[PDB]
Amino acid sequence: HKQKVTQELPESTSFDVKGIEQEATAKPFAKDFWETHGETLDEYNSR
Amino acid sequence: EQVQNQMNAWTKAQAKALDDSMKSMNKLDVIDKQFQKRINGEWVSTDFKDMPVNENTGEFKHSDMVNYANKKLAEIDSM
Repeated sequence: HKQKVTQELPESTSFDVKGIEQEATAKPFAKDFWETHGETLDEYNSR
Repeated sequence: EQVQNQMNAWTKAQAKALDDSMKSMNKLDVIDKQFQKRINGEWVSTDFKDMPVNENTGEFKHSDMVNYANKKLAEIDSM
């Protein structure tokens, strides 16, 4: 008699959904002003 | 005329094996129809304990949704 059970296995799949990635942590407004205008916020308002 | 009498039983045992694998396809078809009536905007439950039952499906077990759940995701991945 033939064995009515096959080594063939059932298959499940992962709920892999990719949406839209996020923007990285934008620079702080103080550091933004620094490496763009070479001088901090305090040194800019003293004028 | 003994092999004929043997086939009368072997065919009965093959029809009882296409009865328990057409049930397990009826259940996935009705579960898909339930999900589709729920998606297209109609208020019918989709728990496996609230599908309809008509002797072509039998009572729904939990594993007849797992099977379905891994099979829509498998089909959506292939498009």
